[PDB]
Amino acid sequence: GFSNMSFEDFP
Amino acid sequence: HQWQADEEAVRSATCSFSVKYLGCVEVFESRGMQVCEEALKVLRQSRRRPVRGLLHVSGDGLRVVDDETKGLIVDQTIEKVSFCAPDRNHERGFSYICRDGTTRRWMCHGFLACKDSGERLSHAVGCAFAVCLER
Repeated sequence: GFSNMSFEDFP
Repeated sequence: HQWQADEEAVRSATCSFSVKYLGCVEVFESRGMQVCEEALKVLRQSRRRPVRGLLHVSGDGLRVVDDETKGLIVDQTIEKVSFCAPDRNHERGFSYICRDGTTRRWMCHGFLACKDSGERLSHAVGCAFAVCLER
């Protein structure tokens, strides 16, 4: 149960 | 041993192993980790045929180089996809979601570990992002 955090935050 | 090689693996461009990229399916959420536990099943139904490649969890995006064609199939990125998410069936299946911005809708891709261990790829990716935001 994980997920990336360095995302660019898409619209 | 394993972690002694996975530590610098993600830093390089290959921290995973053989995978089974089934393809890509459409979803309706893209706001949970359980959304992947369902998509993985959809691709297991039909249409989207699985592929035997080599997942390389790189700190600058994943890359699946086919081990029978070496033509590559997943040239996406970790910071490009919404967020990773495992499963609760046997920890032998993972998937990532990718909403609009390239698909004009919610599309989640699914795959499975051809190693069957839930550590050669799972924990590996869980450390990729931690290094992706090192700077």
